[PDB]
Amino acid sequence: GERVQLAHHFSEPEITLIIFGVMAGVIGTILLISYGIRRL
Amino acid sequence: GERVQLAHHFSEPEITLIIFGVMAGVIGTILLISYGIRRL
Amino acid sequence: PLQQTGQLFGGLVRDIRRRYPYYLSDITDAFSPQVLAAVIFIYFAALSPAITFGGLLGEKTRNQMGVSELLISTAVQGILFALLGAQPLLVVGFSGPLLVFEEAFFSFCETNGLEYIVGRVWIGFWLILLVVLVVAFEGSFLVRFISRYTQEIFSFLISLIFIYETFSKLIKIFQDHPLQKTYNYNVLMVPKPQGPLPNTALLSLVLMAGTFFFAMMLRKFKNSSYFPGKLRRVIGDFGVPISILIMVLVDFFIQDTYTQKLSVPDGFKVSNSSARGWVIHPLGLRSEFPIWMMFASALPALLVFILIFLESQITTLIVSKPERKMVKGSGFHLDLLLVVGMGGVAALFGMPWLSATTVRSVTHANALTVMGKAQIQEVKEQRISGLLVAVLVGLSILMEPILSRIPLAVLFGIFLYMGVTSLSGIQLFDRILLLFKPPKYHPDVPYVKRVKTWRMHLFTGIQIICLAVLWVVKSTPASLALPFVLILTVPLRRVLLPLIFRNVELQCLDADDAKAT
Amino acid sequence: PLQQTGQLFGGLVRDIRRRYPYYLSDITDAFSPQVLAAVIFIYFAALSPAITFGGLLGEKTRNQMGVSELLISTAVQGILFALLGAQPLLVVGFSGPLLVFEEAFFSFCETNGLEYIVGRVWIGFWLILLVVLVVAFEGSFLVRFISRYTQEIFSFLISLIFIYETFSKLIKIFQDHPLQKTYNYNVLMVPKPQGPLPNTALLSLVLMAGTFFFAMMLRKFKNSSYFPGKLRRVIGDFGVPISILIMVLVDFFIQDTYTQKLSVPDGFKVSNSSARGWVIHPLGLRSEFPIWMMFASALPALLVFILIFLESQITTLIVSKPERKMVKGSGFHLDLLLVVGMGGVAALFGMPWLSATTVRSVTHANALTVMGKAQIQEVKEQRISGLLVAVLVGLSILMEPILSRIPLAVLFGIFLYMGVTSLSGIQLFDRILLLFKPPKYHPDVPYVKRVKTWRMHLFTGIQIICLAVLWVVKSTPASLALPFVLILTVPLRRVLLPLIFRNVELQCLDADDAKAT
Ligand SMILES: CCCCCCCC(=O)OC[C@H](COP(=O)(O)O[C@@H]1[C@H](O)[C@H](O)[C@@H](OP(=O)(O)O)[C@H](OP(=O)(O)O)[C@H]1O)OC(=O)CCCCCCC
Ligand SMILES: CCCCCCCC(=O)OC[C@H](COP(=O)(O)O[C@@H]1[C@H](O)[C@H](O)[C@@H](OP(=O)(O)O)[C@H](OP(=O)(O)O)[C@H]1O)OC(=O)CCCCCCC
Ligand SMILES: *[C@@H]1O[C@H](CO)[C@@H](O[C@@H]2O[C@H](CO)[C@@H](O)[C@H](O)[C@H]2NC(C)=O)[C@H](O)[C@H]1NC(C)=O
Ligand SMILES: *[C@@H]1O[C@H](CO)[C@@H](O[C@@H]2O[C@H](CO)[C@@H](O)[C@H](O)[C@H]2NC(C)=O)[C@H](O)[C@H]1NC(C)=O
Ligand SMILES: CC(C)CCC[C@@H](C)[C@H]1CC[C@H]2[C@@H]3CC=C4C[C@@H](O)CC[C@]4(C)[C@H]3CC[C@]12C
Ligand SMILES: CC(C)CCC[C@@H](C)[C@H]1CC[C@H]2[C@@H]3CC=C4C[C@@H](O)CC[C@]4(C)[C@H]3CC[C@]12C
Repeated sequence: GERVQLAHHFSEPEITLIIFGVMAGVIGTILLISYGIRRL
Repeated sequence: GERVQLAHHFSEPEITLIIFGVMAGVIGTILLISYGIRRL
Repeated sequence: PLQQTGQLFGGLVRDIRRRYPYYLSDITDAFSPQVLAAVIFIYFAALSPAITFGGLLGEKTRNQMGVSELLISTAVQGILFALLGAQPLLVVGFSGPLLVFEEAFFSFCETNGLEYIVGRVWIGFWLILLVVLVVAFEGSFLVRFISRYTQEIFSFLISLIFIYETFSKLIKIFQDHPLQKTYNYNVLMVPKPQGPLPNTALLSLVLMAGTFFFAMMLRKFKNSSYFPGKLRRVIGDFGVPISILIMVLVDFFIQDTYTQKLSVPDGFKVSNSSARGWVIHPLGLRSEFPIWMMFASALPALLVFILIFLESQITTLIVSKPERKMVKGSGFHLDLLLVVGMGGVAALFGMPWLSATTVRSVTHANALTVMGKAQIQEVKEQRISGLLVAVLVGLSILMEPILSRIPLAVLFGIFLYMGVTSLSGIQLFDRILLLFKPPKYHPDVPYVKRVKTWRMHLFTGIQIICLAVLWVVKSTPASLALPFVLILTVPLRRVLLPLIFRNVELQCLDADDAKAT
Repeated sequence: PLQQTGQLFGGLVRDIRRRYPYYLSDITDAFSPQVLAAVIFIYFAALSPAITFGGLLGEKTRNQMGVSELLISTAVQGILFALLGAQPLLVVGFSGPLLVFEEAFFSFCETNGLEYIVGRVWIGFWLILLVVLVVAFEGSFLVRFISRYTQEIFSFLISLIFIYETFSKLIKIFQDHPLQKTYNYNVLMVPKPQGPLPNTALLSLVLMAGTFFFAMMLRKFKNSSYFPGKLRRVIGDFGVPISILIMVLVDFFIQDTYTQKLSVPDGFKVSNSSARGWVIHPLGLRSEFPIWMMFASALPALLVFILIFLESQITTLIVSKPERKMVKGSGFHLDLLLVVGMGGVAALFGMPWLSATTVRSVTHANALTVMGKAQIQEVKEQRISGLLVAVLVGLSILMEPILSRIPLAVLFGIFLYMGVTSLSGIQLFDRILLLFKPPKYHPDVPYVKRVKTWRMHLFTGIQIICLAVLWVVKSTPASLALPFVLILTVPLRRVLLPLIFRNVELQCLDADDAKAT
């Protein structure tokens, strides 16, 4: 980073991987729900 | 005229009348000569 | 292109199936001098808004986002869009609504003790989720309900705003260096002159007017009957580069008088190294980013998604009209995905999200448009021009010794040319001109020969009221509501207009392909 | 008109019989707004050369003849010519060659210790003799040997010189007030600024360009399809007055910057009251005028007669072309008599002799020309417009508060408009433009469809050689030999051209009425 930055438990790659993983889970849940609807 | 002007024997109208009369005489002489030619 | 398949990401797959087969032609069709002249034109047309908006953004956000971030984001997103996009003729860059949103969000973060750049990171994170879902469910099929009505209202409004801002820049130049009887001959010049200077405003006016005059004259000369046709068309294609060169030389040979020049940053470095780095931690830089703002970022993400979606999709509608002779296809789903996803990713680097700007894209399409023996014959649909424009924008920092000698007034004349020439294909501008003509001089078009004159004038006047309403909204603090007021025109055409116009009148006046019903 | 009757004063009598029946129409035909717009146009077009040439004349002759003398001579001769001439559309005034002759004669009198004004009186005395003899013997029938060749060479050269002088005036403005980094804010302004001033030259260029722009745009608007036709034609008629008014208002609302304004003398008085009065004695003012110079004044009188004769008769030929739709007739013998006799009489009063100026008269004819629905429909032939122009020139001293707020730069733009619009009827200019067009774009005219393209270009380039030779003569001390070099084009057309061109080619190219051989 720049100057002095607060130290977090997750680093930038770790935190962005976590965020992208949660986003992918949300997208997959939405797509599976849409797949379940319009069929029954 | 203006300022101090040289004194002439003829004033401005007199001299311009003399000059116009001379010019008219010359023009009339030329026209009468032209009338004489192209006839004999 | 706007049909709904019903299959997840079906619209995305169709757009790639439509345009990527032409990828080989997208490289070979660029081998013409008109493409190079378009590169030189759109380079300045894209660099100058980048520099101006970067300066304004750095002023308004304490340089947390500035010129260098904007230039790098513009270059990278333009390169990736030209390499992968389905409508390569779009020009991707920063815009006025995005600047207003950045101002509002910085003010909000200042009020609530939030880090503005980390908030932007989370807005970008929510933007990726939105555009994936919209593309997944073919949400870009809703663009089919934006008829020529809304398209032309938006296009005419954006062109008018562009011309107004171009003239206001010259007005500001005249205000900063007014015509005075006496001047203080000892004025500090760094960073900018601290007082009025002689000859500056008048020379700026002369440069702008001369650039506009030369551009219009060479545009006329292109269609003229002078010179061999090949040489004439070559000079006509290079009309804007030749005008810029002539006026830049004129200013270069006038040494004593000061004129404002282009100014790029020294190097590829963050505008404030004391604030942030190249990568912003989503959890915070100085303070911990609160959890509630991680979820509350969806609403600004919704607003930014709406702004980018409306701007880019309407621009794609305008540039891909059937009457512009675009025979290669455009992808509404793929371009939306690329633009919004690239913006969301760029937010992670503290770099701006971009949009398909209307004036720049229309100017790019017109510069690549070939005119036959009048009538549009073809368009040089290729990916090399946009890629080269983006590359030159990225290299703008390194070519400072050249950009530092180009006055802003010359670029103002170029902007005036862009604004006036962006009005050619708009039927609203044509019908406004019919208000000032006798009815016997009206052209043989379906909306003249099949519609009564006062009925057509009433239809045009209703659009002018929409233009005034949208213009008022922009000039208010609620200028981020402009996309919604523009959206309101779609019910106006589809619900209210049939109450006062017949179907044949509406088909003649609002036709997707300029047809006679 | 150009036939020789063989009776003394036959052409003079025929001109009186041809035109004076139309005298009632020559007054009633001026009841239209177009004539008023023409009056406003030609008033400035005649006043500004009068002031400029009078100032130069006073500088070069120590104010023996100056601005007031030229204004009074212009007014009186214009009134008399409009009331009595057989071509009232001619504008009578001072020209460059007359100024050159005045310079040379003043230098001659200075070298020999002769009174310059008395020598002018005797030159005017000999001028009356020459014109009476020429009119008596119908000497104006030699104008029939001046074909479209010599007419168009003369007209194109005079238009080129007019445009060049208009641009050189702006160059002189820039030289007087150069663009500098620093100026001395304390500069004495009376009588004229004694040092460079800021913002002056650039504003002068802006005013000139704006006046030219508005004039050309209003001329285009006249032929346009906008507005009701009657209002559109009225606004197009007043295009030059409207442009002058707009730019004068623009300069008026700029208080701080200096621009050079129109300057007329305080009253109707001689420029140098210590040199001469209103009436100059033919025999001498201070010293007795020598008798030998009374007879030796014939040679300068012959030179002046040749200058005035060629200028006036070629102007009458150009304005009264059969293609310009003049259906009222023109008198070559009467107009020459009036102009030269009035010049001789004005010599007696220390006033300049004048000539039928080319650009001024062509501008006067074009301002009164009515266009069809492209095609010249008719001409507002009348005596009122020239009479009113001369009356306003005479009253220009009394309306100093109006003229003192009119910049010369606005008049420079009007002069540029006059120069560019004076090229419309010249086929030499049309063929010069065909040197830069493909032959497939050449118009359907007899000299194109009946002559090979390279033959027409050879004929055109021969005329360009004549133009270059004439231009070289103008830029030499022997510029008074220009009429003789111009007359030499008549042997070139009637002798040397048939050696390299066929009869049919010459008939198609050099045609008296633009007919297909
Ligand atoms: C600097 C250029 C070279 C200078 C050397 C000067 C020597 C020189 O250049 O002559 C060759 C050429 C003559 O050949 P040519 O008249 O046949 O050339 C035609 C011309 O190019 C047209 O523009 C073309 O139509 P378009 O536009 O495509 O619709 C037409 O093609 P097409 O469509 O009918 O099949 C061409 O045939 O020049 C000229 O064009 C005349 C104007 C020259 C003006 C003089 C140059 C200013
Ligand atoms: C400020 C003026 C007040 C305007 C009040 C606004 C109300 C208003 O003025 O319209 C009514 C009237 C319509 O009447 P109309 O169309 O019949 O008038 C025709 C028109 O004047 C043409 O120019 C004429 O042809 P040209 O040119 O000679 O060849 C033609 O004469 P003709 O030869 O065919 O027999 C005329 O018939 O005017 C307009 O022309 C529309 C222009 C609207 C534009 C008005 C924009 C201000
Ligand atoms: C870079 O960022 C720092 C900190 O964000 C800015 O320093 C601030 O400057 C403003 C303007 O006076 C004031 O709030 C304080 O002086 C500073 N605050 C803090 C917290 O440091 C600095 O101005 C920025 N640099 C630029 C060029 O804008
Ligand atoms: C008016 O005319 C007089 C002479 O008639 C001029 O006076 C002369 O000025 C020149 C210029 O220096 C010199 O020859 C003498 O100083 C004067 N000579 C005589 C005989 O008077 C006077 O300059 C003229 N006025 C103007 C404004 O030029
Ligand atoms: C739509 C995009 C932005 C993802 C959705 C955001 C929500 C659902 C998720 C994504 C990543 C998540 C965070 C990941 C890491 C941590 C650090 C931990 O000590 C507290 C919870 C916290 C702070 C999570 C809170 C909820 C969170 C912000
Ligand atoms: C064509 C016009 C100018 C006429 C030609 C000029 C000749 C023929 C005439 C015109 C007027 C004449 C002058 C009239 C009066 C006088 C005064 C006299 O004491 C001496 C001779 C003198 C000075 C004359 C000399 C000749 C003269 C100059």
